[PDB]
Amino acid sequence: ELLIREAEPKDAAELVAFLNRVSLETDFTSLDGDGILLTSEEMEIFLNKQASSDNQITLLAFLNGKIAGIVNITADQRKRVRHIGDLFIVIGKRYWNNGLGSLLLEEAIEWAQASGILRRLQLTVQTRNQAAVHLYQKHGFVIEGSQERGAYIEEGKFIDVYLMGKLI
Amino acid sequence: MEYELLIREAEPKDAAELVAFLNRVSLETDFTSLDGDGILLTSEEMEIFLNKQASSDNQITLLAFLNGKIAGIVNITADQRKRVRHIGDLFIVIGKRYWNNGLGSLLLEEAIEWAQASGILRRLQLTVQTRNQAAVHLYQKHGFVIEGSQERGAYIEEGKFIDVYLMGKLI
Ligand SMILES: CC(=O)SCCNC(=O)CCNC(=O)[C@H](O)C(C)(C)COP(=O)(O)OP(=O)(O)OC[C@H]1O[C@@H](n2cnc3c(N)ncnc32)[C@H](O)[C@@H]1OP(=O)(O)O
Ligand SMILES: CC(=O)SCCNC(=O)CCNC(=O)[C@H](O)C(C)(C)COP(=O)(O)OP(=O)(O)OC[C@H]1O[C@@H](n2cnc3c(N)ncnc32)[C@H](O)[C@@H]1OP(=O)(O)O
Repeated sequence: ELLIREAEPKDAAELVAFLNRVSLETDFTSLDGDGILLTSEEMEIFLNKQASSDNQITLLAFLNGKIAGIVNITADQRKRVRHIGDLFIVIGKRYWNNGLGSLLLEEAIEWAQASGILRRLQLTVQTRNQAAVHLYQKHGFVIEGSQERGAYIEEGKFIDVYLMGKLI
Repeated sequence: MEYELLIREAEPKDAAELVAFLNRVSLETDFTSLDGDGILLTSEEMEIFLNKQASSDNQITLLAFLNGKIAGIVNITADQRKRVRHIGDLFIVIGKRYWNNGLGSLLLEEAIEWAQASGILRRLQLTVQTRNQAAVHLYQKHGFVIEGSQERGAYIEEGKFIDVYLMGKLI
């Protein structure tokens, strides 16, 4: 049983818990053992901001009533760049490779298309993170550049990232 | 041929003049995310930003005063998580009136030297509109290479999307 819907402030405590869990599952994102470093009350503030924002959104995936994944679009408000959404997605490791990430990413893209503001979606992905690269390409993201020392892992060493975007 | 030059780290006391300068340059070009709305920060809010930059070991704001007035700024910004703590996002702007006299280069080099000495930053980066060739040139001169380009990186002229270069330097 799977529901995908937009985050509500009542999800804050459980979202913080989810993000601290996934922070310990991999080193593919900026999240590390220090976790999300946000209180449930800070996260409420965040989720309210996202919900009222015309060019930003947090969508949550629930598996039998518990959050199993999140996709985030954030965006700057200045007119130069307000049409650009920066994407972030993470799925609980035990649920990988069952299509949740594609489901969530497709919902995000649909929302972004409907927004009327967002005309570009983008992100940075570690080149070694081939699952992410493949998923993003599958949904029409292209590799737009590659950057040396785009990330630091394992207490020394530096690794490369790709930049990826999709026009909408 | 006569002038007075000071280059130094910004202090909270500079807040009002720095707000004034950033509002000035935001009206001179549409080459950066600055626009006619201006910097959108009061002198009081800038004073906070400026305390943080001075108090942070992987960030900095450097000012150039020409004849006692701010003529240019270089800004290094950075996240604090260890995944990305070594990456400084660079921003430079010079008053149009003072372009092509070497001021941009002096500031860029000072910023690079600080970044090198910090012991934390191992990469500098920015994005630059592909049409902003003065900027593309200035950065190449100081060892930045083009790592990519992004369609719709910027929106101008109420309806025109344009491309940006991703540019980077290892330090
Ligand atoms: C800024 C950001 O978005 S953060 C970067 C992305 N997030 C992360 O890296 C966090 C950790 N990882 C995750 O949360 C997940 O593994 C995600 C988000 C990458 C993928 O979530 P999932 O729900 O597993 O995705 P889903 O099942 O829809 O699809 C995975 C696809 O990758 C493929 N895949 C899995 N592992 C690999 C691999 N090592 N190499 C290539 N492809 C792979 C699968 O075959 C599948 O493709 P298909 O549908 O064509 O078969
Ligand atoms: C993220 C960011 O940094 S923002 C992007 C940069 N900032 C901006 O676009 C804001 C508006 N522009 C400016 O502030 C300035 O014009 C800057 C910062 C780009 C340059 O600063 P200046 O003080 O003019 O730089 P400086 O005089 O040291 O060097 C200018 C160089 O570009 C050259 N130049 C000037 N116009 C052009 C052009 N159209 N095409 C190519 N080169 C040019 C000059 O010849 C000189 O190069 P050289 O010394 O090798 O001959």
